[PDB]
Amino acid sequence: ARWFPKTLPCDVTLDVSKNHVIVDCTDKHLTEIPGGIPTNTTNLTLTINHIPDISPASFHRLVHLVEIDFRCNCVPIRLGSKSNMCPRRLQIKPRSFSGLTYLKSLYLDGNQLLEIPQGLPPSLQLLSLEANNIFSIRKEQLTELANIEILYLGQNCYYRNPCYVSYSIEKDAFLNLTKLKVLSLKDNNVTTVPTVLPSTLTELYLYNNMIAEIQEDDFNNLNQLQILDLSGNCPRCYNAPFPCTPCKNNSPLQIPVNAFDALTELKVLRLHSNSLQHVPPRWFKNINNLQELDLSQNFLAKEIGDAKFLHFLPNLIQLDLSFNFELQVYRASMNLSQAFSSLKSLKILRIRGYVFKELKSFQLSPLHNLQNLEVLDLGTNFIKIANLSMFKQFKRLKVIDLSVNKISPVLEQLYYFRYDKYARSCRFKSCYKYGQTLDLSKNSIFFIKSSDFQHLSFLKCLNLSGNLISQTLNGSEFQPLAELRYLDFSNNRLDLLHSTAFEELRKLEVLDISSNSHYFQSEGITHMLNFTKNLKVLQKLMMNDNDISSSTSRTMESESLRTLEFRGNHLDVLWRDGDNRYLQLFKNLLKLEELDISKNSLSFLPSGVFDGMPPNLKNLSLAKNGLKSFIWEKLRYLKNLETLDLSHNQLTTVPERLSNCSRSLKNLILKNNQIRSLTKYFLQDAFQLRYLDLSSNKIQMIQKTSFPENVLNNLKMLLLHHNRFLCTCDAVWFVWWVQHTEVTIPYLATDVTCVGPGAHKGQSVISLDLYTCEL
Amino acid sequence: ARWFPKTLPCDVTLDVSKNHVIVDCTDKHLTEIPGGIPTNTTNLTLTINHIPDISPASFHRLVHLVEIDFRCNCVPIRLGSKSNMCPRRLQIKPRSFSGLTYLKSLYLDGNQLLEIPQGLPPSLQLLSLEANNIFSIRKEQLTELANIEILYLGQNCYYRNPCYVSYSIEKDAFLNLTKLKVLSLKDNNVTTVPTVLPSTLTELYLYNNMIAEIQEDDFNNLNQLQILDLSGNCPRCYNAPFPCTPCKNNSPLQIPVNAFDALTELKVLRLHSNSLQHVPPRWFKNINNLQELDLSQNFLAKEIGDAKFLHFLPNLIQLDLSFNFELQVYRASMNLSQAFSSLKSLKILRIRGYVFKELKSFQLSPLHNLQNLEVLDLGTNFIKIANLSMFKQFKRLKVIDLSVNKISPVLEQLYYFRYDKYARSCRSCYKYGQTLDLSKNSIFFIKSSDFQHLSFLKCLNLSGNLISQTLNGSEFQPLAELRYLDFSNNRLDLLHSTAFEELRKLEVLDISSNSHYFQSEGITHMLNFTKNLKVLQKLMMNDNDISSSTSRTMESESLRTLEFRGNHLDVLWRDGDNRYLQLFKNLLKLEELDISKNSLSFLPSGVFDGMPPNLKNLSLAKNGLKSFIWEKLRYLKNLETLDLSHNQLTTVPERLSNCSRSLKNLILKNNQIRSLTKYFLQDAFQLRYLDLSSNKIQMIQKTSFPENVLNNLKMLLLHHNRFLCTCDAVWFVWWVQHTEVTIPYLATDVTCVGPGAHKGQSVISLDLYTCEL
RNA sequence: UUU
RNA sequence: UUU
Ligand SMILES: *[C@@H]1O[C@H](CO)[C@@H](O[C@@H]2O[C@H](CO)[C@@H](O)[C@H](O)[C@H]2NC(C)=O)[C@H](O)[C@H]1NC(C)=O
Ligand SMILES: *[C@@H]1O[C@H](CO)[C@@H](O[C@@H]2O[C@H](CO)[C@@H](O)[C@H](O)[C@H]2NC(C)=O)[C@H](O)[C@H]1NC(C)=O
Ligand SMILES: *[C@@H]1O[C@H](CO)[C@@H](O[C@@H]2O[C@H](CO)[C@@H](O)[C@H](O)[C@H]2NC(C)=O)[C@H](O)[C@H]1NC(C)=O
Ligand SMILES: *[C@@H]1O[C@H](CO)[C@@H](O[C@@H]2O[C@H](CO)[C@@H](O)[C@H](O)[C@H]2NC(C)=O)[C@H](O)[C@H]1NC(C)=O
Ligand SMILES: CCCCc1nc2c(N)nc3ccccc3c2n1Cc1ccc(CN)cc1
Ligand SMILES: CCCCc1nc2c(N)nc3ccccc3c2n1Cc1ccc(CN)cc1
Ligand SMILES: *[C@@H]1O[C@H](CO)[C@@H](O)[C@H](O)[C@H]1NC(C)=O
Ligand SMILES: *[C@@H]1O[C@H](CO)[C@@H](O)[C@H](O)[C@H]1NC(C)=O
Ligand SMILES: *[C@@H]1O[C@H](CO)[C@@H](O)[C@H](O)[C@H]1NC(C)=O
Ligand SMILES: *[C@@H]1O[C@H](CO)[C@@H](O)[C@H](O)[C@H]1NC(C)=O
Ligand SMILES: *[C@@H]1O[C@H](CO)[C@@H](O)[C@H](O)[C@H]1NC(C)=O
Ligand SMILES: *[C@@H]1O[C@H](CO)[C@@H](O)[C@H](O)[C@H]1NC(C)=O
Ligand SMILES: *[C@@H]1O[C@H](CO)[C@@H](O)[C@H](O)[C@H]1NC(C)=O
Ligand SMILES: *[C@@H]1O[C@H](CO)[C@@H](O)[C@H](O)[C@H]1NC(C)=O
Ligand SMILES: *[C@@H]1O[C@H](CO)[C@@H](O)[C@H](O)[C@H]1NC(C)=O
Ligand SMILES: *[C@@H]1O[C@H](CO)[C@@H](O)[C@H](O)[C@H]1NC(C)=O
Ligand SMILES: *[C@@H]1O[C@H](CO)[C@@H](O)[C@H](O)[C@H]1NC(C)=O
Repeated sequence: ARWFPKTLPCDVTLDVSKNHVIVDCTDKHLTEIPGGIPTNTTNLTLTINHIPDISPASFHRLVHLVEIDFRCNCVPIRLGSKSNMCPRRLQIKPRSFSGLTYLKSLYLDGNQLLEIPQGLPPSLQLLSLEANNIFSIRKEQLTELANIEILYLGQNCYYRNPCYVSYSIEKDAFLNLTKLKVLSLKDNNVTTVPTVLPSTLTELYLYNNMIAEIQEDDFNNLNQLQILDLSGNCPRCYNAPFPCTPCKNNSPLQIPVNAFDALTELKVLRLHSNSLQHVPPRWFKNINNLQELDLSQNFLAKEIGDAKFLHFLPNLIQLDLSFNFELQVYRASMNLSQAFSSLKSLKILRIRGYVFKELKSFQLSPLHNLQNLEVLDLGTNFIKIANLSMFKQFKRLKVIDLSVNKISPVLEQLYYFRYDKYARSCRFKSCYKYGQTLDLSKNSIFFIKSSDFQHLSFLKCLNLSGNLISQTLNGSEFQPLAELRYLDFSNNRLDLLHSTAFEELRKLEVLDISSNSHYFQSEGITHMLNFTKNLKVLQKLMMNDNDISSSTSRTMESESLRTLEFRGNHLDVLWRDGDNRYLQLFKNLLKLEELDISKNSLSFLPSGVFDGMPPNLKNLSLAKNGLKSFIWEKLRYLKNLETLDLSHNQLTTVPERLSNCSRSLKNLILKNNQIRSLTKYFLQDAFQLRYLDLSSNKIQMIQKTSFPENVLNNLKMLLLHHNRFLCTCDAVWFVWWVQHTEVTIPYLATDVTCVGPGAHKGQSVISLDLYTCEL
Repeated sequence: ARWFPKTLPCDVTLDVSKNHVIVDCTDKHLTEIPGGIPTNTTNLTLTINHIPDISPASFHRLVHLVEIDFRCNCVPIRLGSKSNMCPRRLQIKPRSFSGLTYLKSLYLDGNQLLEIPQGLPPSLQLLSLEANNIFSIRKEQLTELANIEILYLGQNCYYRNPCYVSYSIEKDAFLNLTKLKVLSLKDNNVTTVPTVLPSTLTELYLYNNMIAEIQEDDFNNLNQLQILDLSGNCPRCYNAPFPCTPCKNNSPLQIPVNAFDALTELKVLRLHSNSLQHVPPRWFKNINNLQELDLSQNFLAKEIGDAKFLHFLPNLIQLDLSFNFELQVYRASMNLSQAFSSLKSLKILRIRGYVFKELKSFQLSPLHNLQNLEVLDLGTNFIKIANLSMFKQFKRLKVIDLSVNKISPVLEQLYYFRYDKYARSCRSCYKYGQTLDLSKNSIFFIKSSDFQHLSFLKCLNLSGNLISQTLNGSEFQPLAELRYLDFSNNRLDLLHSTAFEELRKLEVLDISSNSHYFQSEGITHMLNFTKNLKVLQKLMMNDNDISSSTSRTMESESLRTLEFRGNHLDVLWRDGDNRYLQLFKNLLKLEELDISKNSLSFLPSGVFDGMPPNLKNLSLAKNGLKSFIWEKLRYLKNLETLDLSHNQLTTVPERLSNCSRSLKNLILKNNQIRSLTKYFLQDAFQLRYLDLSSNKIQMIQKTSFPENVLNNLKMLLLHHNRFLCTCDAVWFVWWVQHTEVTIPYLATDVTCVGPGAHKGQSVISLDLYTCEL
């Protein structure tokens, strides 16, 4: 169905709305630009390869190029692979880009360049040079960039990519870049704000540098600046997980009180880790539009209790004051200045790492009439004592986060302590939705009783993950929580002695009791797995990693439940050959459509398992079980089966006729097994099949009988990579069909390969010429 | 160095003291008895194969055979592999054993036999027929067994191997077995004690059957009986993890009060899971030598508060009353009858699953004057309250076990609830002194008074509690002699470098799986807490997710072993950050360092220079290591064991001798090595152990493997590679066939992958003469 | 393989 | 592959 097989090792896409032909050669172990890139190419990506040089030949025919992504073909030593270090910085020969009349975006990050590449066409709007070795900027090397709007020069001189000197920027080096909008000089060992900058700037990134002082006029002309980041100059180095050098004498970054006077358009101001001890109100007198203010990682503990500057910020949306605690101090309470009430627009308040023993209702009173407050983050504070009922005055909030505290009656794990949380990689460029959420995860709650939740009926999601609850819930513990839709109870020590546990949460839709294995690990203890009958609107139950190998009740019942995750348990033990008592454990989950019973050590399936399955099972995972055998005919019992996941097992054969096993099956995942061949008529008349993963097996040959083309043409996707294909003349049909087929087959260029015979070993099947079989 | 390669796929062993030549063919995927078993063979094992038949041809020349272990060549359907089911029962042809004049032991278990094999020689002392399909015993089928002493017939009729009828034993079927000592009829659907049995019996196993009544005759003549097991007749089925059928009318196994009168030599009596409600003293009036008594899994909760029968048991060493609780009852306290004080000889007391809210010292007073008491096991009792000081009155005990309770201010994982805890297969801090096991309880806070009056303790087990606390050295102050603290599976907060420093005698410290506070960014951790522990020998901090440390070094003058598995040294040693490259350098006496499973995909230079000077044993396993600068091994001048298993290395050093002149054990299994350097092991004379298994090696020439090195090796592992058995392989194949060196799995997995002709063929069996024409 |  |  194709007259010309595609052999280029890059994904090619056409977006003819925007007249884009996109050629993505990311990470193809290329040592040369591949030949035969389409002449109409507009966006070309060659990131993560080992192409040692660029020359006028590189893009000779590619005159329609709009974007070139040529990053990380020689990344600096400490930043790159220690198994394939780059031997020499990329070589860019003269003329290499001058002919690209339409070039608008050029990425040359991560190539060990020593200088700003010259000869760039005047069409260029974006130039990216992060993670090179360019640490002296001269006006003359920037003349060629007259039309530039976006310029990235960071990560060229810092601990992971050292240049061993101060960064150097000539006076007015950027002044004649009259269109420059975005200037990034982060992570560069800069010692002063370079001046004068063009008044067109909207975004300026100077963070993680060696700037000790702002001159009063450094930002004088930037009346268009919208984002200003000066973080990490005079860092707060306590507990930094990167080499960190503070300013002398615990000095803060010094900022004159009038330094921001011209920035009338400023929306974002980041002063993270600048060792600030005061926030003078004078700073914000001519900025009335500020929306986001990051003041995390300073020494503003006392200032939080005063904080006159908040009065000048009626429009502020986000305020971050996290990690301002004074060293070695465990305050008794949280002193929030009354000035907080002046933050009429405030949506998000974050004060992690204030460090205080006891939170009491009045202490939040400055916040009671902030009408737009949606998120209040008091995590990592070592709070020991908290009357949860105080949040009855915060029913309007979307998320109350008390995660990681010591209480006892979404940002990344590494966030406040990252070096550069906005760093770009070489590759590219949750229950909140249910309503009001009270996150008490990773605290020290060992016992709960119903009064702990008095006045919180409004809650829709409660997160108790990772506490120390080691209790036999009987339905009395959660009684105020009349609207709760989601309880995360994972990583506790639930003792399911009573089948009435959780029954008071009459509106519960999702229950996570995963990783509550403790009491399931000791023999002879009663466990009531039929606690589900009482939850009349429960949709989804997660019981992963509970090590369940025994159950006092023999069936689980639900009229509502649609999804059960039962991964990481011991159904091999409950279904021990000879023991029939648990073969209908899920049969009475009458509405169940999704069942994950992966990772249950099921090396075989006892007969009666499939008969025991509830009648509407659609999506069944048996992955990661060490299944050594499988009676495909037993799928006939599963009359609604659409998705069968058998990946990461030990199967050696597929059914003789998959259609004779299941008339409903649409998605068959067989990846990571031991299959060495397909049955003669494997997919004959399997009209419902849409998705088939045979990758990571040991298949040597595939004949046309196994793969009838009326079936192949219905497949959305057919995965065949990482097998042991034998490219002899017996493979002529398969090699021809792979080369000419419309069916989507991932990794044809990278991982659909001959293992032999010798002559063809390691060769891609897509590129195989078998004319010697037709002489 | 040997003139005739061994080709037999069995380990052959000589014990010339006992004139035994031992031939072990266990699990070699054999479908026939291999040819060429040494003719002098005495012990021959063929367990776990698929030999379909035995015939006179089987052991024709092997007339010196004393033992034949021919088990599990046709396991019953539900007991065996469901991926390789046995299609037809083992076929034993006539004569097959009559000529084995010296045969003393015959194991034919797990072969689906329907009848007792006949024609067995008169020399036979031991016959084993477990897990077959023989469920009717007839006196005439037992004549041939006149000299038999040990006879195993169990597991021929039970839930995993059903026979669908009652077991059948004819009257006096065993009476003429005049030397028979051991009789096992367990797990057999037996309905009555077979009678009459020979008085020569020492051991009788009738457990897990359908025996509802003991007749008073039943044990009348067995005055040499030493062990009697009647457990699992009328089982207590509550929470049984197997199909369990109780006797009707909630009846117990009924035993007349004089049933044991003749058992004067009885040392062991097992009545586990017989649904007993009373233990009549009269049972034990003529047995005063009973040592071991198991009464677990009955309904003896109230009887424990009475227990007159104990007065008749002055010689008893072990007493088990575990899991006798009444269903749905949570007693307030433990009512131990004073009769326990009459158990003068008792060393081991076990009372799990009594189930009571609060333990107070008074309840243990009946035990105060049992001078030999060594073990008191009160685990799985859901105790909420216990003043630990009550055990000041028990300093004599070796182990006090409160494991799995709800306290708050080694037997198998499955033991009391196993079907047959003694079934045959086909194929810890106690030593430190007095141990208090509080593992798997609900302790969330500790303070020094919790251990008042317990200074005598040598090992404290707090594993798996809920301790989420910033220890400063004040918490364990009474425990002045403690040598072993297990603190694993808690939530330790290492804020203070003075944690544990009060345990002045601590030699072993496990703080593994205390990851909680290590997973949250920006929290202070003092990994230098070791400086204060002056006699600490072994420190375990596995699986803590450690990726940050406020202190830059760990200091110890005593520590010899550090386990640091399952952490993030990859973060601490991020390229560019030099701060933690001497984290372990000042552990000056450290000999063993486990830093496997630390995501070390590379090692920053300086890691090796940072190692303490006396490092002997280093594990870098399971790190995803893609590269390794072998030359930096020169810094490790005392290195004896290097574990690099389960990584992604593709090469070995050009000269291992130029990398380490001390290295003795190099473990490289499960990597990506596809060839060896030209002179790999040249002059590596001290090397004793080399594991290259599970790699992709195609060829090995003699330059890489000089014979002056290879023959000094205790063991050399090469299995599961990609050997290409062409004429270029002639040296390697010849040497593998003729070497004295131990190479495991030569019979099963030292294989040619090609060329085609020789694909799948073992190199040990390889003929390469066409290379010498 | 810019974190 | 007798648990
Ligand atoms: C192809 O290249 C063009 C230009 O480099 C990309 O267009 C930019 O897309 C971003 C996405 O937010 C816009 O903000 C810019 O304004 C666009 N710039 C120009 C000059 O058009 C386009 O996204 C690229 N497409 C692909 C698929 O790579
Ligand atoms: C940032 O610049 C400083 C100086 O401005 C560099 O510091 C010098 O480094 C050399 C070589 O390491 C030393 O011999 C000098 O003593 C240092 N001078 C000072 C004043 O500290 C520093 O190396 C640069 N940082 C990076 C990452 O390149
Ligand atoms: C070889 O076979 C003999 C007999 O089958 C084994 O000897 C028995 O070992 C037990 C162990 O205590 C003794 O109680 C028996 O009395 C021995 N039988 C005798 C002496 O006839 C011997 O252990 C076997 N050895 C091996 C390695 O299989
Ligand atoms: C133990 O023996 C009993 C008989 O006492 C067997 O039970 C019989 O089983 C068949 C088939 O299942 C039934 O038709 C009979 O009615 C049963 N008889 C009785 C009295 O219940 C039982 O199967 C045997 N157990 C094993 C494991 O073989
Ligand atoms: C050996 C114990 C098997 C039965 C059992 N299972 C549990 C369990 N999972 N949690 C408990 C928690 C507290 C007290 C008793 C039990 C208990 N118990 C004992 C018990 C169960 C039920 C009752 C009646 N409330 C009293 C006592
Ligand atoms: C963002 C906090 C980093 C420093 C830190 N680390 C810890 C820690 N591991 N545990 C604590 C436990 C209680 C109170 C404070 C801390 C604490 N703290 C704060 C703190 C530490 C020590 C002291 C003096 N006891 C007061 C306050
Ligand atoms: C809070 O701190 C401020 C300044 O640090 C102080 O003026 C104020 O009185 C304090 N208030 C309370 C309630 O502690
Ligand atoms: C918590 O505060 C509520 C009022 O919001 C009150 O009803 C309750 O008594 C308080 N509980 C405790 C333990 O102080
Ligand atoms: C609850 O918190 C844990 C840990 O903080 C987090 O992993 C989990 O995703 C949260 N649960 C929900 C439902 O968002
Ligand atoms: C459930 O637990 C609560 C608190 O322990 C108790 O008041 C109640 O009696 C228990 N039993 C029930 C609700 O049946
Ligand atoms: C749960 O099931 C078991 C028997 O299968 C029984 O012990 C218990 O009464 C049942 N309880 C409920 C609420 O279904
Ligand atoms: C099937 O279930 C898995 C989760 O177990 C999910 O990731 C997958 O998308 C599901 N597919 C369909 C078609 O429901
Ligand atoms: C399988 O095929 C046979 C013969 O074609 C047919 O009789 C039988 O009904 C089929 N079974 C199913 C479930 O399609
Ligand atoms: C402490 O108890 C745990 C769990 O009960 C056990 O695994 C561990 O081996 C014990 N510690 C020692 C040192 O024996
Ligand atoms: C250690 O901490 C405990 C915990 O409360 C405290 O009672 C004690 O004063 C502290 N001791 C020292 C020596 O710091
Ligand atoms: C551990 O190191 C810190 C410095 O990081 C120091 O303050 C503390 O005193 C040290 N403690 C010991 C016992 O060495
Ligand atoms: C080396 O250490 C491992 C544990 O990390 C141990 O199991 C092994 O026996 C040690 N070998 C020697 C010779 O000390």
